[PDB]
Amino acid sequence: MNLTELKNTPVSELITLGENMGLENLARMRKQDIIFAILKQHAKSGEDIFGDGVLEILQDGFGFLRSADSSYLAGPDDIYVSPSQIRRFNLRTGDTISGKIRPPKEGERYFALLKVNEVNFDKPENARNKILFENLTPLHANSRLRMERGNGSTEDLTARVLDLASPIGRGQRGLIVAPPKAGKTMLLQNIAQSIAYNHPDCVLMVLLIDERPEEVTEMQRLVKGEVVASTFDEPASRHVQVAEMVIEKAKRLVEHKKDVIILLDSITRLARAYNTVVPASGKVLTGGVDANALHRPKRFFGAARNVEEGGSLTIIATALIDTGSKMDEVIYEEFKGTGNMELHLSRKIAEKRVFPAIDYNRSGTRKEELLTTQEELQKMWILRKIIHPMGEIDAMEFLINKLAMTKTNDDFFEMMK
Amino acid sequence: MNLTELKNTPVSELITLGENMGLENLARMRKQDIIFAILKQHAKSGEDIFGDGVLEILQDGFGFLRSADSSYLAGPDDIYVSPSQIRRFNLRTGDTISGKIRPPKEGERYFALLKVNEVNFDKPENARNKILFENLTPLHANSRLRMERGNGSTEDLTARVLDLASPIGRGQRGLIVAPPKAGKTMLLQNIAQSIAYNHPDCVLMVLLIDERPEEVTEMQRLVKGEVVASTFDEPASRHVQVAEMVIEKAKRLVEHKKDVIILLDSITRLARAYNTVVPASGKVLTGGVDANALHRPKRFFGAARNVEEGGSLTIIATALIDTGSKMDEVIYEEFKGTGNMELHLSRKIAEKRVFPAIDYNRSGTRKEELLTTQEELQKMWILRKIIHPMGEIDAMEFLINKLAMTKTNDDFFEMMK
RNA sequence: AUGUUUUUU
Ligand SMILES: Nc1ncnc2c1ncn2[C@@H]1O[C@H](COP(=O)(O)OP(=O)(O)O)[C@@H](O)[C@H]1O
Ligand SMILES: Nc1ncnc2c1ncn2[C@@H]1O[C@H](COP(=O)(O)OP(=O)(O)O)[C@@H](O)[C@H]1O
Ligand code: BEF
Ligand code: BEF
Ligand SMILES: [Mg+2]
Ligand SMILES: [Mg+2]
Repeated sequence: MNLTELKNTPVSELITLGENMGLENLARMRKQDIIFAILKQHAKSGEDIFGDGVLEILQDGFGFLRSADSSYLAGPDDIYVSPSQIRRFNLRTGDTISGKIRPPKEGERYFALLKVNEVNFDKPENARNKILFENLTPLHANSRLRMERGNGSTEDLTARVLDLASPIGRGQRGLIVAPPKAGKTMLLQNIAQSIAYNHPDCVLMVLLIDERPEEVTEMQRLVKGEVVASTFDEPASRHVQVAEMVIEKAKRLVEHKKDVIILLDSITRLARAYNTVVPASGKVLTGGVDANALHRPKRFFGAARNVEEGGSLTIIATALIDTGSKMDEVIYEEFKGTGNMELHLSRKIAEKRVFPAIDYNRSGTRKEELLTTQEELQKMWILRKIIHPMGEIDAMEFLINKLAMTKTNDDFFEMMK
Repeated sequence: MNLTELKNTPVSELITLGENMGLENLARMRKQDIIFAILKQHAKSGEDIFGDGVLEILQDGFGFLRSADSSYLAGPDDIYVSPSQIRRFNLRTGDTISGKIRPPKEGERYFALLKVNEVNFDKPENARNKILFENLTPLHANSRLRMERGNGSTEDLTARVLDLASPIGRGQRGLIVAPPKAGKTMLLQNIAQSIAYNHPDCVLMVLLIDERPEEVTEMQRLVKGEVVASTFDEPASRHVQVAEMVIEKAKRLVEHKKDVIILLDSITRLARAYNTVVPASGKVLTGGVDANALHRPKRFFGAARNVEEGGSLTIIATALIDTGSKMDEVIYEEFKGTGNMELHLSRKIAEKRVFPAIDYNRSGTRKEELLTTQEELQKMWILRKIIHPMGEIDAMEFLINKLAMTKTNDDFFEMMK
């Protein structure tokens, strides 16, 4: 008796099971209400019920166990967590809790937690003694997260160009700067697919705030990982809540020496949401940005770091420029002094239908010698010195024509000499 | 005895009928008052009266049935809908209701609804069980909505250029960016005529907010569809109300697997209206735009989506640029990074009296391979690569001179090779 | 109202 197991079951089988259990007509009923009635009827027989979810401690002291399939939205099937157990096990926002639950009695509206069985997918004896995320020693990117497929596919050209322009390692904090209508969607899809193919052990999390739902359901059915999104039909409060829950879960996972990867596509939208939810202080800067509005996105971005004791946190955010709004322009570069990695995309190259439209000149990675060998770094330096004199479109055409001849970049580097 | 039937009748016949029924002199009376008196006299004999309209639920709990011929304006002949029936049939704003009505008794001012016969042009048993619009899975444009006439007319050149620049499919969410005095009116007229000619099965709705009455009555007598407009003589409150009613009706139609097409021509004017009706919060951004003013137009724009279960919602809005106001430059923009189709028009080409004055270079459609075949996409790519080096005016002249030689674009593509 | 917008290189 698990909550996620009943959530994955279809509607027809749940209706059939409820009709066999002998309850009210479930055809004219919601799936969540059907599951609730089935759990009630199964607990009336004396059997136990189990559930799971991410903890969201409220300001009063209690909390609930949000579900991932609903993008951490307030649902009727949330498991109530008393503050006594929180104080007894030192629980915090983001801790994954899995234990026995019971249906609400007369006068209650949510399931109660009796005994916790597993904390953060581990024993509670290992979670009671742990080092906080704020005390971990940061470090630079040491492990190399190669994005090249290696299967010789035609779509691998984007990953090869990305590796030649800006290699990505564990704990990297980069930025994907690109004007609208440049190809950010396809680039993010390719990055997510390459991460899921090359490094399936890492925890991939794609955050899409204030996006077109069709794109949400497309990304959810395309990438092999977790997708937490919030369409534009929701207020900025839900955006802030989702961002906080995601970053808290990422911190709790990193605290257990896990490799978390966050592919953010709405850093600008997140900053707009934070500027909308912040109370007015009577002081407005140039472009309509509050003085204390960028602090929360600043911390959300800076949360990414590489841990020496174990694990890492990678955050790749895509910033929006040339959107016609001065607020986004002020945000983007305020954040430019940030992202230890900038991958610029050119609109002029995208208009020529030359995919990918990557600005190789302005791209780059700091401390790239820690992720590449000596000969590889020398070859990349020679390639950059050869590409720099040529124009952007000409350099992109040259790179595409030279990478189409071979499958691996090593052969291209060997033929360049 | 139908309301719309009496509304379509002329004034002279209604006056004659009222004089034959033996009532007060109807020559010095309004047509609506004449219809009201005729309905009263016909109901005094014991016969039944029927009406219809779009439901507009008020904040208190009751509602009225607005009429389409009055642009959903508050009229004396609105049918009152009690909240009891709303609670009994789960009615919402936008549901088309058609049932028996009765004249108001002593102390009443509006017609009452006794029994509902048809809901959303369908049986109530099919409307009681339905999936909300917020739960439908979005998708990209799959079905091709070809705009080419095919009759070899001289006006078909605009549709041919539009198809070669940006093909339109079901569920598309585009933008027509053009400075003033460019030819937006003729272009919108041609688009509406091509939609009514090629795809007469789709529900066409043209929304004109804050425009001149002459243009309104011109569009109403030119296109073959529904025209809901609101001239500048009305406050922004009526603009917001009309936009809400139109989008709610569109959502209710899409919920019944219908293909709705909305040709918006005032996205900038709608954003200005929303910025005017929003209460001041003491925080003004660059250009005079409120922080929470663009949220409602953002949702109105993002409502457009393609449904996998059935139906679609297409919204083609025309944004205004270079109007001398910085608010529109932020308002029209901020919207640039939202849609997935931009059809730019050049003022320099319009000054040369070269119609249509379309910027073929900056135009385009994302995921265009889902609406065109392989050979068609290759021919469009070759045409774009040939047109790109030439200047805007030169490319437009070349395209016009090459399309004037033949009737179909297939012959042009075959002759280009 | 100052900042924002005006405003840019
Ligand atoms: N690698 C690519 N190959 C082919 N087309 C692409 C590629 N990247 C982008 N595009 C085209 O650009 C359009 C928009 O790209 P997108 O990633 O949505 O840009 P952004 O996210 O910056 O708005 C897509 O619909 C696609 O047709
Ligand atoms: N396809 C066309 N053919 C001929 N003249 C046109 C065409 N499109 C626009 N025009 C001219 O431009 C004028 C204004 O066009 P309009 O569509 O009103 O531009 P906008 O809507 O951008 O203000 C029209 O009065 C018309 O004379
Ligand atoms: F319009 Be893109 F997604 F920035
Ligand atoms: F003056 Be146009 F209608 F934009
Ligand atoms: Mg995008
Ligand atoms: Mg116009």
